[PDB]
Amino acid sequence: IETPITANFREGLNVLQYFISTHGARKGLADTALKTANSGYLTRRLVDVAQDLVVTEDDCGTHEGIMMTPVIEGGDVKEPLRDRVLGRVTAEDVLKPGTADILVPRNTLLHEQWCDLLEENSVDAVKVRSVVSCDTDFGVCAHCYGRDLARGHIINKGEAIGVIAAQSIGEPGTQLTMSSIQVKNKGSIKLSNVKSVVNSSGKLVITSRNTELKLIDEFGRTKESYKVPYGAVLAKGDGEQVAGGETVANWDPHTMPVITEVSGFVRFTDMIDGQTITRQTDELTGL
Amino acid sequence: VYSYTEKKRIRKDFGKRPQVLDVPYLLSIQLDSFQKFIEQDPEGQYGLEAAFRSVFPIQSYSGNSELQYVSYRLGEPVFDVQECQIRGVTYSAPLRVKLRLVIYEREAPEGTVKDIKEQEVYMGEIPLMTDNGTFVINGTERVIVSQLHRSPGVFFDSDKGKTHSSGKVLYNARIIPYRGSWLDFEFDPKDNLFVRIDRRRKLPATIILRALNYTTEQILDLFFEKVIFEIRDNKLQMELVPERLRGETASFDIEANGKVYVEKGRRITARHIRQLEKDDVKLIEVPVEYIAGKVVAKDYIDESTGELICAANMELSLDLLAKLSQSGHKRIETLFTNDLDHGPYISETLRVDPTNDRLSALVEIYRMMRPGEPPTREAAESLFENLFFSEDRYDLSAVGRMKFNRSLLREEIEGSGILSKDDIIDVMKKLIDIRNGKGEVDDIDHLGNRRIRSVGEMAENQFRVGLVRVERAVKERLSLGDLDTLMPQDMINAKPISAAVKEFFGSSQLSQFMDQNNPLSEITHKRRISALGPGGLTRERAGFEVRDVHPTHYGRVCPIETPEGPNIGLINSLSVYAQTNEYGFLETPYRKVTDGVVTDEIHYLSAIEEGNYVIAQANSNLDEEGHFVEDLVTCRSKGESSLFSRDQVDYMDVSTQQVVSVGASLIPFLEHDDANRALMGANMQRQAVPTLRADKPLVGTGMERAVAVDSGVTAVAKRGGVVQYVDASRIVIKVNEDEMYPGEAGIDIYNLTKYTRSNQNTCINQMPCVSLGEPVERGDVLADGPSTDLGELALGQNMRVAFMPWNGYNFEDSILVSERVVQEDRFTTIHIQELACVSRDTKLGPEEITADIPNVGEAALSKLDESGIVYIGAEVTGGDILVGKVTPKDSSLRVPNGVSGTVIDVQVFTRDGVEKDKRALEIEEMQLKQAKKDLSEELQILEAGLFSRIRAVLVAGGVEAEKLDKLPRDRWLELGLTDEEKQNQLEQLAEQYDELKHEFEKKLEAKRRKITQGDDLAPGVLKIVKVYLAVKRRIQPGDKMAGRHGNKGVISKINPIEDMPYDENGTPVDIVLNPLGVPSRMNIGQILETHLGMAAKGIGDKINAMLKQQQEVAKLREFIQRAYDLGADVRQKVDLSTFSDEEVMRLAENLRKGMPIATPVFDGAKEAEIKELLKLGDLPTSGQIRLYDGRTGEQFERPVTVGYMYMLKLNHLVDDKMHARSTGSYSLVTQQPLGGKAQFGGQRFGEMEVWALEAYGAAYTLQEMLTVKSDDVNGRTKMYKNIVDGNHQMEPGMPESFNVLLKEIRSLGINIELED
Amino acid sequence: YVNNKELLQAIIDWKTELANVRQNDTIGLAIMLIAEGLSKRFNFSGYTQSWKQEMIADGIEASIKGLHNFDETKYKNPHAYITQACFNAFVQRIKKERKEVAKKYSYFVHNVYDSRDDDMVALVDETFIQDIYDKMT
Amino acid sequence: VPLDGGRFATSDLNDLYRRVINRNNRLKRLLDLAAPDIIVRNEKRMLQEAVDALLDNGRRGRAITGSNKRPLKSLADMIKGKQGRFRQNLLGKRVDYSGRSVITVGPYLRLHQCGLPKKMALELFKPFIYGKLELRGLATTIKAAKKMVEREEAVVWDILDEVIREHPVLLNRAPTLHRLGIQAFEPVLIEGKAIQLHPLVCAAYNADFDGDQMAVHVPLTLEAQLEARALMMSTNNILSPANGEPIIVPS
DNA sequence: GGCTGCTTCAGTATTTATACTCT
DNA sequence: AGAGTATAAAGATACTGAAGCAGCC
Ligand SMILES: [Mg+2]
Ligand SMILES: [Zn+2]
Repeated sequence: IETPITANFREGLNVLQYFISTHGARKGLADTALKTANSGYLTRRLVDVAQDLVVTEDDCGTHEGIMMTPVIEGGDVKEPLRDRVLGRVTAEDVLKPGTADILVPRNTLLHEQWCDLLEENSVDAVKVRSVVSCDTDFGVCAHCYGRDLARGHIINKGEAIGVIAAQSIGEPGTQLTMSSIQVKNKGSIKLSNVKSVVNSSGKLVITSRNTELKLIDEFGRTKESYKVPYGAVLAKGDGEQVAGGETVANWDPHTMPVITEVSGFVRFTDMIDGQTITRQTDELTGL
Repeated sequence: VYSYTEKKRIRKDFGKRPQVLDVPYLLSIQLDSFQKFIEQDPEGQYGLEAAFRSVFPIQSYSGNSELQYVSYRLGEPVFDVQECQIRGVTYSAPLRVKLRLVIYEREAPEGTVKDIKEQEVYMGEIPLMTDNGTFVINGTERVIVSQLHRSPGVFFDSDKGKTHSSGKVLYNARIIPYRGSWLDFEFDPKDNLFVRIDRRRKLPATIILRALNYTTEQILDLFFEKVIFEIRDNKLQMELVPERLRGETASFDIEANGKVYVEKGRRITARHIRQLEKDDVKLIEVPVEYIAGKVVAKDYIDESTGELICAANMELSLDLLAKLSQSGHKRIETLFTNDLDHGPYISETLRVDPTNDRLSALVEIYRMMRPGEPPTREAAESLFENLFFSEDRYDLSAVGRMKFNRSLLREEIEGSGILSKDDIIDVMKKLIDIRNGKGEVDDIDHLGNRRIRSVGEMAENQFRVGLVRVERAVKERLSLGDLDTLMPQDMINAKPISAAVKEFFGSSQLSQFMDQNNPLSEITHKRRISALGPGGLTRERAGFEVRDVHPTHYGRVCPIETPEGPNIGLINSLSVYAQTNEYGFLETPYRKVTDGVVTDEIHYLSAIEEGNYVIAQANSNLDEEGHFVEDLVTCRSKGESSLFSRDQVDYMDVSTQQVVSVGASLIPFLEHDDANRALMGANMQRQAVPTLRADKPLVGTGMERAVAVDSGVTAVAKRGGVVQYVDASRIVIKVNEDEMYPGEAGIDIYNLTKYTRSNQNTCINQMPCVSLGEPVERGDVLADGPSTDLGELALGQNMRVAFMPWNGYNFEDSILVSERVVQEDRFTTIHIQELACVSRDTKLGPEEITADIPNVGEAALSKLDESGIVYIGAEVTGGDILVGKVTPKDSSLRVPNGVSGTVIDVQVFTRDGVEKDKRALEIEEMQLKQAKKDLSEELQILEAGLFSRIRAVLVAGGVEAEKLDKLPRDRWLELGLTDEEKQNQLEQLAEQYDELKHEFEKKLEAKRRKITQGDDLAPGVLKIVKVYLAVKRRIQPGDKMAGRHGNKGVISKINPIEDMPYDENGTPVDIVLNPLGVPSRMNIGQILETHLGMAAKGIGDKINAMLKQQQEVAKLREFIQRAYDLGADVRQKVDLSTFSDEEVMRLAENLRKGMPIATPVFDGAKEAEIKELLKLGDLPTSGQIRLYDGRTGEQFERPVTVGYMYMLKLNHLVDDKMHARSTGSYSLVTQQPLGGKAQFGGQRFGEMEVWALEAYGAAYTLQEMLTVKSDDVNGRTKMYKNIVDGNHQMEPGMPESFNVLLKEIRSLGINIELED
Repeated sequence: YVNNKELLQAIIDWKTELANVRQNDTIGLAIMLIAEGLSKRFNFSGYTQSWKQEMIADGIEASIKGLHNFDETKYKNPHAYITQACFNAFVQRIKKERKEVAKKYSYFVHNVYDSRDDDMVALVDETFIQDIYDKMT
Repeated sequence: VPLDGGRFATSDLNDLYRRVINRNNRLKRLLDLAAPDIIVRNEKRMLQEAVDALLDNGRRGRAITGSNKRPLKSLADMIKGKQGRFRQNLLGKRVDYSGRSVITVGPYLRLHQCGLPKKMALELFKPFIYGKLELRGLATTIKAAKKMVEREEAVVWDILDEVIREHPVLLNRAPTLHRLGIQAFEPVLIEGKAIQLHPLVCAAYNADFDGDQMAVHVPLTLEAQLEARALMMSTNNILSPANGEPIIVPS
């Protein structure tokens, strides 16, 4: 509604405002009821599908895993690497950013000590073991799992991880509901999946769709990331530092730039009115 | 001026707005309904007359034999209310209907009646409504909740959104009768048009169209327009008016009159349309290609061959055109078509129509309704005919007709109850026009599309059903003419009518026990609008859209008072001023805002008359002249809210409280509170259990009179007079003179009701609020029910409370309570469990009630008397015999395990014609001793006037005043009186005396008849004995309490008096709340109230001191006067100068414990006046004072807030919850321990508990929690033995419910077994 | 309904055949039609589809068994004949069912030997009332 | 009639069975009447329909209702739904040796103990009490012990607070969302009818004190006691197994 | 003839008014 | 337990999925 409620619970809401607040409140209450309703069914299905995973080994004997890396939504970071691997057995030994200088062995359980150790050394990503790629028939090995998360040590051999997982994912359920690149930080730039050309206005326009910018800090850990579409004019090339406030590239979202990436000529060939094209005098400029 | 029951204790009333409409009688719904259900009325209308005139008169199978209706009447209840309440019968009345059967001359309709025969017949026995809108069904007291359903008529639904996921919307139309069958039209993703009946399989609409005897040419003539082509020199120039060409492209050379208007390829502009229209072109050349896709309306016939040169609804062509022009046919008729203005939706359906003639359509309909039975002409004919045009199987009540003729924008509000062809046609036309875009769908939850039933309407409908069955029967028996012996009685029966009425009242979803533990729970169980039951929604079926507040609820339903839980918004409770319109639509008062004044000529407005004007809001200032002092007024016009001028306004609300219900119009400082918490507050306020002693609310809303008066627990004077004899269980008032008619000298005798088990096992007992020898007037309260006080409402006790943490004993929401509350016993309550035992009669003879029962020691029998019944007053614990009863071989009524108490009353009923006991004779004779008393009193008060006349005649004739006072006053005629007219007068007055004596003997003998008699019982019962135990449970750690502002809590610790925070003046607090509860649960009211509370008590201790030590009355007069003015320009304006210098002392004696303060909801008291009142006392305007500890005596820094808050007590008493179980009763199908507290039931160890106990490595506890402790039969016996023998160990075995599952599957053809 | 005249011919034919064994299916269909029609009377067709089907099957078997004895030389209407047969079988079935229900009640009301205290009144002194109400027979 | 006190049920299977046999019997008798095969066919149709409605009602077009229009429960419907043997009696069953009450605070408690009203504790541990009595010789027959306990003589209380000494109880709340909705304790006797609860643990239970209720269970064998003491005790579960954050945050 | 968009259906969250006569 | 019996036309969930089925290029 246009007009808001310009009073508070120390003055007195007059009638209409009390009415409107009432509407909102009852909506909330009905939501809560049906939300408990749905979440119950959801957690039931969850506990049913797993229902049987029991840690029946100690090491499945594999060297696979996921490259755990801190998540970044493009601007601020969403989670430091310390958490994602806090208490999870790494697959292979990790190297300092002094390459060929390991920092921790290959098959060690990463409690807080190694967490801070990797934290200061500016480590970026680690191939950590996982359960999705575990190598066990009828169960999972302990190491692939990690730490019990209720006791500061590896999970023992026999615990029913499936049920605790189901319950943990389901419980909070009732709490749920129902341009350009204006970089602000200072660091090195990296490009990814690049094909481009320097324009007739001095700048370099990128002309692919797998393109992505990764802004590293001075150290070697990525801090920002951004998407640039087919044909966006970068202000700066790779490797150049950048300050906060200024853009690095901007395109036209309201059209599809389809510049060619060679030198030559063009024609009005295969463009014939009546059957293929139409005569059109521009209704804003005229050309 | 004030009622004399109010000058005892006035209430200081804030609020500045002068009210103009007194709150109406809060129970007008039930009474005003059951009034228009039993009332003889002309012109049919409502009531029974409608049911009769809608079934009667009936005639035989052309036997010239009729059975017609004459009149009706209701005789009388054989019993007054209370006797039905006691015996266990239905307070009811008999229906005598005057009927007549007539048989005309044989083979002569015009002929004379061969014989008339009239009679009056007993049919059915209908219950009656007390003066409190209730029924008494089997002793108990029921009530019929109103219902909220969808009005009868036609609704144009949209069904937007998820239809086909393509995005295109649909439209559909439902026509809903009051009784009959719905009919549904609906479109298609393919933009076709379909019909279905009773939500069945689909069909094309042209089916229904033809089955009304419609030819295809008639169809096309009705729906579409015409475009004609006429032979010319060339090209078939078409007659035309240019209106159909606005914005259309020029499919040819738009040229006429020798000049071009629009070139082909260029669309004809609206300006070009205006040019054409001013030019008035009519004929235009048209190429023969442009007329390729036109469809022809009416078929053409050749002249010479006389053939079908063209049919109806045919796609035109070139050769077809040539053949048509070949047969001389100048005119050619096609349909004008478009795609945004006149969509062609009928033609396609006609093309997909698998039917051409009416008969095949009727066959199609029959098959879609009845499968299995092949077609049959007259069968399907009658089926379709009576399915929608039978006066019997289909009806729109007058409201349906109103809604129908209004939705179609017609004006005549009076029509038939059956349909009509033109009406279905107009439905389809309107649905199409919606499909084009002229008109909009209707919203469902709107309150112009729903209506409320009542008890009258539902009862009347059940009565119609009964009449229908009886009518079928009596018509049958009229095909068996045995004349001159068939009076109109043996033809008629009454058993099905009575069965239907009794089955409705005594059992339904809309017939509930009265929720009776509060003078408010009642008055809220009768203003309940439920949207469930028959013809309504369902819990797991209703949607999120009806459950919300619509902007049309403003003044017709409370938005904040609904039961939270699995059904919100369904059982919303009616508003305060909400009437019911003539047809069942709610309405609301508003005030005519004429040119510049706000007069008081009020009007009621429904949900549709309102949505046109602009209504101001309640709180809008104006200066003693009508004119708004402001110039821009807030208003709400049409589901909106915005500023408006000083002249646009039309109406203005009545009073600021007309938005909330009554169950929440009591909470003060509502506008200073949340919404969730106010909701929980009202829903708790309807649960307060009546305590031992009642006490006024220190700070209230000024709406506590009209809740006690308008409910029934009080006892109110019929007519005024002067009190003459009060007594702890009865009041007798000598009526005034003019309030006394010539007969019935008259003294009202109110027999107050003592301890009587209410519906939730809580005593009620009115107590007198007057004393011997004081005036009363009509309507003044005399006795006070449970939870009333001096005429006002009082649900709980107002205590002194301090807001601060205290060592965590009020951690989350717990409450801390002193011992000046468990000692003063101000939260104790009385409970009344009733038990009954009956003497049935099985084989081997019946059972008896002898005080001699077998194989039991004397110790038990000690409390039993000779008859076999425990004495009144005995104290009984669990497992004791109260009535002896021996079976033909013991069946003695024991005490239910767990409960204690002291017997307070015993009842005994005997089938008249069974050997009586002693106790029955005792209760009978005492009832006689009490019953003679009132008649004796009326007797002796009446005898006075006769002897007064005796003295008046004896004064002339040598009066001797010194002898007429020697011998008894019956000797007032024997003195010396000469033989004059006066001696004849003496004889006449003596005969008058003896006549009155005969009358009173007759009355007392009629009472003796009604008492000493037996009574109709359940045949098979010899005697029925009833015991009334009673307990007094006080308070403990575990009970629940709550304020009025949604702040509930479990009392946790009972505190010694010397540990409580006491202020600098020794006075300890009672209760220690928690402040953390406020800032999140934003209920500021509970704190703000607490300030005012203290202030009020401050004026109490200012009088108590002024009055305890003596003080002249002039000072108290002056001080109370000051306290009563105390404000801004408020409405109260009471002056003690008019009082009589004595009752002032009474007023002070009532105030002396606090001056009660009123606070209208949205006209409350501001902070300035709260502080002004606090200053009139002496307390700090901050409202916070310094306290001390009681355990250490060291001051609390940070001054805390103490005051007086009105605490309740909710009846979730812990002893009703606490429950355990060692080993009890198993079931038979599956030997799992039973469930519940009534039975000795175990606990529910559900799924989730098994998941959780499984997440731990807990593998043995999970085992024993489902094999030994529940089901393994051998295992659990061995477990009991090993537990007694000090050996904690188990032998698991295999469960039993599993083997049940096996034998249950294997009982199907499924071989399920176990391997090795 | 079905014609009254053709049934005469069909039954005469089958009776002549009996004088030589099975009925023509036409008269069987006619009997089924009339039985199912009477099923929709007002005094019946009022309570439940679980009984009504049993009544109809019983009446059909009764009328089939009883058509063995139909006088052909007199009383030329068999409409009323079949109606009466199915009517009688209907009422017998209704009696049997009602008495089986009363058996359930009478077994109930004779069991006050359970676990423990606080037995009801209505729920128990109402089954008795129905347990006696049909016992008026 | 099942006859589990109070209301009497029907055990509706009987009804169905009867009808089947009924029609079956009827069919046989028509094979002794040589009826028009249209009627034998109609009877076979009825028989098929009846057997079907018995095995799994509602699967055929219309379900049959006994009264109240409530479709009667066929055989298969004793296994489907929320109420078949599976979701009602094989997974979650009711249990003996259990109780229920309202809860309160008692902020004087340690972390590994909870309140337990004297009445309830007396009712739950009864067979243990009988065992100790018949061990000490304070009675001879079981009924002697029962009457002794019933008169609540001053000797039963020392026996009680003896057996309680290290006998853990399991407390539970209604919606058992996660693993920390059921925890073990060692109880101390209380003069009331309510359960004391350590104010730090009312986060795992998500239990306010607006009148919530809780259930009490009692392990019996050695293994269950050892497990409740070493696994589910309230002083072993301080780290929410979802994420290792502590769950004993003072609220 | 295979491929494809509607279409229909299946799955989930106490308490019932009336032979007759034998035999 | 059985058996002869003769007017009668007597209804507002909401969402998801998978096979079936008419039709087309
Ligand atoms: Mg709560
Ligand atoms: Zn592994």
